[PDB]
Amino acid sequence: RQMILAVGQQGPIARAETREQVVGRLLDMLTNAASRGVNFIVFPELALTTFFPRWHFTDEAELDSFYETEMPGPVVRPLFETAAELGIGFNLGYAELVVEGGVKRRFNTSILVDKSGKIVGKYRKIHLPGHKEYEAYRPFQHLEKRYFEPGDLGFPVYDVDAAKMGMFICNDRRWPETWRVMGLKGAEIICGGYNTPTHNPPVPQHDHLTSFHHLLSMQAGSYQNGAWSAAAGKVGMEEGCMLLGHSCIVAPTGEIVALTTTLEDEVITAALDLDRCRELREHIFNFKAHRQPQHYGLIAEF
Amino acid sequence: RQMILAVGQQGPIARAETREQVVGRLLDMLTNAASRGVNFIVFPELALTTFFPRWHFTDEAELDSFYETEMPGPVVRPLFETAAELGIGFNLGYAELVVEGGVKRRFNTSILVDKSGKIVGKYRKIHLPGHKEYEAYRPFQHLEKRYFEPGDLGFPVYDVDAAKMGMFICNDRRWPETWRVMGLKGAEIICGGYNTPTHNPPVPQHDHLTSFHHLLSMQAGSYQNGAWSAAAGKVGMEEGCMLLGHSCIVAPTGEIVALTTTLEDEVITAALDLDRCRELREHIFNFKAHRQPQHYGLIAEF
Amino acid sequence: RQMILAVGQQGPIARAETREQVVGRLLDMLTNAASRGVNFIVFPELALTTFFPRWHFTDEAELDSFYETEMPGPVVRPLFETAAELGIGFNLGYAELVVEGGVKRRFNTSILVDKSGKIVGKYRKIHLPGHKEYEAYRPFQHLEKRYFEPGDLGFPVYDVDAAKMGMFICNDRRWPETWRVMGLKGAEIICGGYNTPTHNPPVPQHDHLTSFHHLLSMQAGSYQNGAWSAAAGKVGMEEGCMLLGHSCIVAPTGEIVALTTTLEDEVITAALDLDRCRELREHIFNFKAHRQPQHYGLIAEF
Amino acid sequence: RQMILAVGQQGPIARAETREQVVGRLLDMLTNAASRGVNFIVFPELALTTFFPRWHFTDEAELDSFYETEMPGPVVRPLFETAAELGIGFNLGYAELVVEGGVKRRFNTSILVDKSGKIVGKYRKIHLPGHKEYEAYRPFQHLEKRYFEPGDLGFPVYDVDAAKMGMFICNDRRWPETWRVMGLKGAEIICGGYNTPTHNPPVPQHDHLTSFHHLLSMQAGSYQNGAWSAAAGKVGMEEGCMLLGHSCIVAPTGEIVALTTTLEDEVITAALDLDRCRELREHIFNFKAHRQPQHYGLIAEF
Ligand SMILES: [Xe]
Ligand SMILES: [Xe]
Repeated sequence: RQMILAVGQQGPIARAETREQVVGRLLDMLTNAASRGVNFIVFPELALTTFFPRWHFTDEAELDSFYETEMPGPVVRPLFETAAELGIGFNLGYAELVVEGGVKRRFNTSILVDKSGKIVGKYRKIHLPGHKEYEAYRPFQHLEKRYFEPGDLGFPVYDVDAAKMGMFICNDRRWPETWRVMGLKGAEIICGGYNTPTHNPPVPQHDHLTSFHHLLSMQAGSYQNGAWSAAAGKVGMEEGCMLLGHSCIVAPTGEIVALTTTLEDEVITAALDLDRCRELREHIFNFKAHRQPQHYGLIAEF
Repeated sequence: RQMILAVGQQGPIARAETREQVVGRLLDMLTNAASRGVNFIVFPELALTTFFPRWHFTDEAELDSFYETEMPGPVVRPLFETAAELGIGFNLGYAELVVEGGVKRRFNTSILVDKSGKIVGKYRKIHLPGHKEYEAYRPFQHLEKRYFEPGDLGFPVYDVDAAKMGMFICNDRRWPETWRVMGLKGAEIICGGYNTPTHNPPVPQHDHLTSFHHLLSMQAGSYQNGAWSAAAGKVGMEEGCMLLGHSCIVAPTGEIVALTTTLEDEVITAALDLDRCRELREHIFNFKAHRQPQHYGLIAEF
Repeated sequence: RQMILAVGQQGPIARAETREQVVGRLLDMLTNAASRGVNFIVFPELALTTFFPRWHFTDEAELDSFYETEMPGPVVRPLFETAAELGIGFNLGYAELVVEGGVKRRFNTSILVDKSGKIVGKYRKIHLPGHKEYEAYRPFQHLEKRYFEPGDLGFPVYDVDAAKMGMFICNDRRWPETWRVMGLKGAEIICGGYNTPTHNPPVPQHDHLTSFHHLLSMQAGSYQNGAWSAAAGKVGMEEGCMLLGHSCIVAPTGEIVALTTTLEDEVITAALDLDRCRELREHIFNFKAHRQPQHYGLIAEF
Repeated sequence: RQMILAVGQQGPIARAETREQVVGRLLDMLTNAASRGVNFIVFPELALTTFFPRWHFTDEAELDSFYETEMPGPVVRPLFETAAELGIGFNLGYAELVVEGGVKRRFNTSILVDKSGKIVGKYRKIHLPGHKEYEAYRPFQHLEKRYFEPGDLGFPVYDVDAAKMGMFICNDRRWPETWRVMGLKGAEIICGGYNTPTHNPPVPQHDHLTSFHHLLSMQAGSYQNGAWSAAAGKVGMEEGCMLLGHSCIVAPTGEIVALTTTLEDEVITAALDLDRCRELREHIFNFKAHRQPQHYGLIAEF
């Protein structure tokens, strides 16, 4: 019931930095994690490449090179190998390209890999942020709705070694429903990655609130569902776009218990007691005692 | 589209203090609000009496004296008369007793009164915190489940002068569902009152997080639905129980724009621009664009 | 002993925008203040012009036109006349040019004007941020050390109507010495303006902390000296440079009691009770009971 | 220059819990620390016994029994032996009793012990909080001024293995002067321990800000001097008095990087890069470039 959770924040991944170069950066973090008694580490969203949805692509082949067609392929394999021989689980985000009867499905995906190196769960991003068309005035695009489709796995919770773990991806953390669906399935840890620019072209009047909104989302989510949470950023200046840092780990009371302070590759860690979830879920947010779903119907109407 | 919103926090209300004496304290806060240009003021939950759910009543007549059988009665009419003279809307919380079909219904209620002095809408607390039977191992009782039954009006949003306003009551502001049903109805302002002790007998290890949790709830709710909000506390040491202060007014971005600093009757105000809601709702939380209600059905299961 | 204090935040002042146009904006904030019961309003640093220290100047006369030689001149007079007509006091920031003994002295200055329109006191910025020579790596210079010389008035505290008021200017708020010198002179209100860019050329890894460090400074300084404080930003996108919003009013406990949420001209207000300073200064920070100046001599060495 | 720093918070220490028992608890935290790669661990103020200044003592022998006459004694020795075996330095707080020509001196002290087990520095509390004579209404007393005299070593900074470290004890963290004296001496880490009740009898209206004021002091102190910091609480319900938790580690930007979330013995850790102090100290708070001590003379008047 007690474990050490970590977050492996990434600094920038350049457009032509290789997957072999990224994996090497991930392995060094696993190594750092293992010297600090870590048992599970969270890596960022789209952790194997630069954040490619910042450009408008005119070439499908070029677009497809940023997606994984297997997991892991030969180059990502050492990550898996290293993490199991260290006996450390991990959450990895990546772009997923699958071919169904000749039709190409694209997803922004994350997976949970237990301490033995078994993939025990997958999640695909349901809330895809940004815009649809190329928008000339932006200094950088945000075309996730063009490069991915909404996930089709719902928000699942999985058994990973001792814990019940749910996943979120980036913008999903901002929606109370993401958290609540996994809270209703008894997640003890909700975790995921993000790439969050500190400039937003259509509403630049919120730019100086980027960290505030990120942390607000993580603290409320955890508190409302009594779940430990963790958010691992890919951060700093990547291809000219400044990505938010403040990767974090948060208690079931919404307290931030660990926080990064660099914009580089950085491992933060926190001791997690999975029975601490009880302080909320057996008390103020004891859902059978207090929740009232018969009056929340509008939320699930579509 | 622009208004000055206030919160009229109350300091304690002794069990012996009369409704006439309380009403005189509410009047003095409307005079203050008038002096600062206020157009609408939010008063606390159960604002006419001490917080009677802290005791276990055996005398049903004694329990009934804390309820209102009409709104306003004679004792509460001067509040209505003076607010309608000054042109100020208000939100008032009070304990309501209504007989229907052979049942004496008891509800923890709030109403919205417009600047003409008309009662435009009611809400009756849906999430009742605490417990139903006397519990000897707690130092003070929290018998809201025994003295009230959950509201039967859903979470409605009403036009009040120029604004779409929704109400919550106390513990409701902790549940993201509360805010999201009203957000989906296009509430611009969401407001209500509270009595929140700073000591929680069953989980006293969260007592120094009382203010944190209260503010976290208001900030995240406002942010997620792009709504201004306001919470009016009844605060300080009331009958030997300390109630949290930190009454507040919050912008649509989650920023706290006004906060009380005393534990006495105290008026705080803020400038509200109802078009600021679009900064979130036509953008990051543009629901038609990004919300995914098709994957949230677990939230509404009962 | 009780008043309503206001902050008058300015959005951007263009390079071609006139002193007459900038005074009409100030005047509109004064009347918005008067409708909300305000007795004193704080305006930003260098409130009459754009923030000219972002540029390297070659033509002295060109530089000199940004400075005041009189306070007020014919164009700034109506601000003083209207403020005294409404009976509101104000803090105004502006660039001052004084020729004395063959030396052209340039100061970044602020004045207190009481409700009757009397200039009661001046302060000249002591801590000038930035650099003294043009530096090539910045999109905007920060030449305060070239365009100004450090103030020669110390950190004075003045009587202004009922209150003991001290002034700071911009970066001064970051030094605990600023606040403490005024606290040791009894200041009850410490106030001043700022122009703070949300990008810091030499340590851009702290840009997402801009609001955090501005508010941290204001809360700590207030708390430590048991003083109300107020900071008025000149904010938003100015001449290509984005300046931080979050103008604020803070209580003697360090609580933020009012905060701006727009990057445009905006008035915020708060009730101030000059006797609340005692909660801190007769108790935890009772300087005669607890301060130990015998061990602080290194702070004053030079 | 890189290290793993920790805080060993303590849960309650009963009046008759023996030093052997406390030492045993300390040893358990050192094991935990070692498993997380820690190099240095900070323990609380007065970490060997219950917080004995809460009571009125009338017997000298009774008071004396809570003081160390040697450091370490036999019972405390195994803390030093294990720490040194593990290669972990530590900061320990304890009550010091020394007899100088028949006169008893009493200090509330803390020592820095390097990874070899050598005591390399001591500090004695300079700002003793609380009242000087018994005050009947208080539920618990705060008689530090009676049981200790103010320290006589000023605020020293010492070399501890790779690092420059300064100490503070409890209420000392609230005075900007504590932090500034050690920042002016180059401290890279400023650390120390505390016992902070969440109820304050004379000003109970700040009790819901107890965590707020603690963290604010820590964040502000660190940010202004460019130092990593750490505060180690002895927390929870000790002899009927609830002590604040929220032990923390803080970066030189004032960001909290590690926070405790229980009110029991707990170890938190953070990676520290002693070269990070430069982000502030070479730039915004470049003392040589920016500070003006010539106008800070009132701070040192006495
Ligand atoms: Xe929700
Ligand atoms: Xe200071």
